[PDB]
Amino acid sequence: EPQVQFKLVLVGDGGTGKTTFVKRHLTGESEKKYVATLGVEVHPLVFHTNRGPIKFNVWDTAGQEKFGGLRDGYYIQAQCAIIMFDVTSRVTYKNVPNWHRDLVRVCENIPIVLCGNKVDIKDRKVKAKSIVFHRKKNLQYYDISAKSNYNFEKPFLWLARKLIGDPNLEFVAMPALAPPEVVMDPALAAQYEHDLEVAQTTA
Amino acid sequence: SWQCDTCLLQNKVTDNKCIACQAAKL
Ligand SMILES: Nc1nc2c(ncn2[C@@H]2O[C@H](COP(=O)(O)OP(=O)(O)O)[C@@H](O)[C@H]2O)c(=O)[nH]1
Ligand SMILES: [Mg+2]
Ligand SMILES: [Zn+2]
Repeated sequence: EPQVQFKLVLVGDGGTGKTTFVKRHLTGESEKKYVATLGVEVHPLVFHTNRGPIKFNVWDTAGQEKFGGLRDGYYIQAQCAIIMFDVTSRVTYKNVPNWHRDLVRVCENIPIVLCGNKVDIKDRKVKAKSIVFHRKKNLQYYDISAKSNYNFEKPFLWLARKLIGDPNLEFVAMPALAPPEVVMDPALAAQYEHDLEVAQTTA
Repeated sequence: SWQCDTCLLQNKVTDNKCIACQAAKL
């Protein structure tokens, strides 16, 4: 019997926390592999859906993004993607369109999720009102916090529903995750979740 | 379709190596 797996490329400015993020998933981290001809650790992240097991094969960079754009060999056969920026860092958000372009160019029309990492930090710079890129297109957006696991599963659930074409797909159990190294205040999470809704119904 | 045991990409039978990292099929 053949398995269900997708190549998921993880792009965004260096320092946004991509590596921190893919690593929250213990089994993915320990079974991850290493394409040395491309400088890339692939991380098999299995999620258990009410329909069965699904594997996102997340391609994480060995840092080459701080010094320019990535090679086609990286984007090849991508079947979905996550774009990440740092909410403490406006420039990372300003380079989001840049990544999106370099992506679409190689991956004509694949599902993409935009992610605001580091929401755990109090002094945030890129509030919900500023987040607008996803308004256009086929770009679902979630606040996330790698270090507290906050919304870790969201990006993946949303990507699974598109690649399966099942709006009613559910994860039966949350995968095994590294213990949250920082806390995610329920206040911030509540204000930030609320600041996301009171934006989608507005402009 | 077989799978490359280096990067996990799903290549084709007509492919004899990997269309992503140029790695040989075993
Ligand atoms: N506060 C906080 N810091 C984070 C989070 N994720 C990553 N970082 C920090 O951001 C820095 C760069 O993270 P890294 O995963 O290496 O970013 P990458 O270059 O995108 O792969 C590190 O010092 C991390 O500790 C997060 O969710 N919250
Ligand atoms: Mg990294
Ligand atoms: Zn390969």
